[PDB]
Amino acid sequence: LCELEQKKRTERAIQHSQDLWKKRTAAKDAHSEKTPELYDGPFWLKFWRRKKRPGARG
RNA sequence: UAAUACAGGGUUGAACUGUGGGUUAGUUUCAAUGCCCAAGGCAGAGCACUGGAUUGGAUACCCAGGGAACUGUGCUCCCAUUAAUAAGAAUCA
Repeated sequence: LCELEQKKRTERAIQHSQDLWKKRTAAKDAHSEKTPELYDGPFWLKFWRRKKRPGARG
């Protein structure tokens, strides 16, 4: 029974790994096929400055 | 800050890579104007200076003219010296 359990677990793990690989490969292929998107939103002049802890201790 | 030429950086993705970093002097690339030097030299405007006024009075503010300075792989970094109150990690959806 232990051996049969191990064999069934192996088969299930093989199937799961193959499915995961196919999904990931498809996603990355689609990413590659897509043309680079150009960020067209607002800029970061507000974020250029930072407000950290003032004085010593920072 | 149109096009073109030569170079970055940023953003997005794929691949690669596999603790390969954070900070930094016996370090040095860059860096407003002025000054020194060199260039040119009369588009504009404009220190000193001249003369036309106001003022007890003005060496100024106002007006007219003006040969100092205004474009440099040079000399070069003084400063109320440049995106701030140094840089990095953690805490947040």
